[PDB]
This record gives sequence, structure tokens and C-alpha cells, in this order.
Amino acid sequence: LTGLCDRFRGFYPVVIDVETAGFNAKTDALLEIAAITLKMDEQGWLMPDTTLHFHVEPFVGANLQPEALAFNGIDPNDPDRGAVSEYEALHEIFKVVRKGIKASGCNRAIMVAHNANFDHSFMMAAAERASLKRNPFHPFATFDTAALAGLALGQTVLSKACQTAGMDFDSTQAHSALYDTERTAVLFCEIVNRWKRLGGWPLSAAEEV
Amino acid sequence: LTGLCDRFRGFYPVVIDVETAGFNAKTDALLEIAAITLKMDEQGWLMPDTTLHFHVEPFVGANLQPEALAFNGIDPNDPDRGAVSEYEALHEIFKVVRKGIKASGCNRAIMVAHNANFDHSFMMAAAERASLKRNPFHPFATFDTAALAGLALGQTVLSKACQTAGMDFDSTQAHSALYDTERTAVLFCEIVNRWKRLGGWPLSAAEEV
Ligand SMILES: [Co+2]
Ligand SMILES: [Mg+2]
Ligand SMILES: [Mg+2]
Repeated sequence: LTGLCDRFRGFYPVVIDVETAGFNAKTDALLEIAAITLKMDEQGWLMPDTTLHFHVEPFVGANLQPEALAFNGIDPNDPDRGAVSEYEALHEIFKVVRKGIKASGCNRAIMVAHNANFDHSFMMAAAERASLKRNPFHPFATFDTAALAGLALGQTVLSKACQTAGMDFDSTQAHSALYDTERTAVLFCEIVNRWKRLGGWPLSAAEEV
Repeated sequence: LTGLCDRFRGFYPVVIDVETAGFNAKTDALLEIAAITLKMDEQGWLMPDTTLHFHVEPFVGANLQPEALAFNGIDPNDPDRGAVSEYEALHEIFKVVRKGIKASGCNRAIMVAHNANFDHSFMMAAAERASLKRNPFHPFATFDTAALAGLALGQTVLSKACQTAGMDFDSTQAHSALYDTERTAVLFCEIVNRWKRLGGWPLSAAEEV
């Protein structure tokens, strides 16, 4: 009942955010990525588990839109950014994720993200460029927190959804993949946990007052 | 605040499903589209409003994947299929949608679909091909019912989510865009209404015993 593997039909939810050099996942550089796995305690409450974060070197041949760099404030040419390759970052994320899937008894990872298709498309595109094998993420399914917040909170904008959920949100950190990932993780957890607390889950709960 | 315009920050949710001749929204034919707008009654319960459905003629130059046609059973060359152009289909959908946005006091439409990125990408591609102006749909936001069902019902597959929610689901109709759209609409409505009924909405309800 209270196992993570039982909650989402065997899907292992992993929160992801990316910063990029444009809107096109095929052609534009991936610049930052963070990942936060989740776990469930003995009573079935969801919380963050492992957190990873990387500055990513633009792939060879990548386009970099000036408007994108102006938006997120990232300078990919700054040698002090401590960047790593797409391979290094994703290989590390996938290793932690496979470990969590195994240890929890899940069978596949699913990406949790805000307007998820965007992050999913960039992560998948980078995975293919790096030639990583046995990608543990579902190839098309996601848990979009904008839609989820729409239901739970009546809000679709990340900052606003967080504020409505009673969370802090610091706009000076809003262009950091890591920061956005942590806020998104806490938001997703607040949504799932309040669903449970109000007797929405497990399905049996409503008849046991 | 039991108006539709109050529920999703001014978004007017419209349920959409598509059948296609493949996986690529840019290059593969759109073959069927259905749309169901929603309304809320005086007490704030959500339900279907207007239903549209179309068999769609492959755009000129479209690719058609044999595997896609074998999957959905559609023969685009059958002259008895009562097909209309992408323009005709989307022009009518958009007209009904603009009307509902105005009548409800909303400011924009948001697509509700199962694994929503897929249908969004196809509908948007057809809109562009048809040279339609003033598309009332949000350019990237959606309400994915697979993610919503994951939260509400612990299931992400459409047929299973419907069954878990106590709905009928007839697998012999699963390749009809209209059928899938109506089931998805009923599922979305069940999820929204159960969150309200259990005291998750409006946000003030939890403290009003
Ligand atoms: Co026919
Ligand atoms: Mg983001
Ligand atoms: Mg479908």
C-alpha cells in the first residue's frame, strides 16, 4: 500500500529541470540540468531522496540563441562555470536512477517537470547525442507539474503555484536548474501528499472514516 | 468563485484527441480530431459542454506510415469516410472555442489530452498548415490526463485510468478520436470534481468543516 512502486503503477518519478540556449531541443545547447529522485517513507509519504546538479558544456555544433542567454544569464564561455559533458552528467543521473528503480521495486523512471515536454525533449535529445544505452526514462510519458498545480492549486505558473502552496520562491534564483528542480520537487510532493492527507489516496481511504 | 474562469487562472479547458498516420506531427497526416469544451454549473461542478468530431483528409504531401494505419484501422482512401479538410475541421473547433472563452470570461484555451504533448503537436501543426489566425490555444501549456490520472487514480494508461475511476471502456472503440475524447473528458471531469468533493477545492474548503 505505502510503497513507491505501488503509487504510480511502477513508475519511479524523478524531478528534472534544464536550462538551455534556446527553444529547440534538437539544435540548441543544453546548459544546465538537475535531478531529484523521490522516496516514500514507511507510512507512504513522498519526499526528495537524492539530488544531482550540473553545468553542462554545449555540444559540438550546438546553436546558442542570444535571447536565451540574455534570459537565463548563463555565459557558456566562462571557464569558471565548472561545466561537464552531456555524457558525464546524464551517465551520472542514469546510474543513480537505475539504482533507485531497483531498490524501490519500480520498473521504469518517469520525468516530473514543469511544462514537462520541454525538459523531456532536451534530456532525451542529449541522451541520444551522448549515445547512452538503456535510458531508464519512459520515452514519452511525463508528470507535468503545471497541469498538476492546475488541478491542486488553480495555478499553472511555477512561482505562483509554489506561493499558493505556501512555499517560498526566490526570483533571483529562478534561472538556476537546481533551484527550480528543488522547488518543483517540493511542489510535487506537497500535491501528492495533500491528496493522500485529504483521503484521496489510497482509493480505499474514502470509505474508512 | 464557482465560475470556470476562476478554476484554472483564466484557462478554458478543451479536451482534444487525434488519430494520425504516424508519430511525427510535422510530416505525418492528421486523420481524425474531436474536441469537447467543458462548462461549470452554478455550484462549480465541471461537465462536458459542446462536442465536435471530424474525419480529416490527409494534407497534400503528408506521409502515411503503414504501421500507423494498421494500428488505428483507418483507410484514408475510403471515399465513404466523410472526411473534411484540416482547415474545415480546425476552423469550426476554433470558432466554438472562441465563443466559449468569451461566454465564460476566460482568456485562453488550454488543451486537455492523454499524453497531451502528442495531440498538442499535431493540432498545432495542422493549424499552421491551414494558415489559421488567432489560434485560441496556449502555445505550450497543456493538461495531461495521464499525469492527472497518475495523481488521482494511480494509473497512467487511458483504459485503466477510466476503469479505476469506475467508468466503462470499450476497447473496440479505442481507435476513434471521438470515443477517446469523450472518455478523456469524463475522466478529467471526474478527477476535477472528486478533488472538489473531497475538500481540496476551493482552497478555503479544508478549514470550513
Ligand atoms: Co469511416
Ligand atoms: Mg524550467
Ligand atoms: Mg490518443
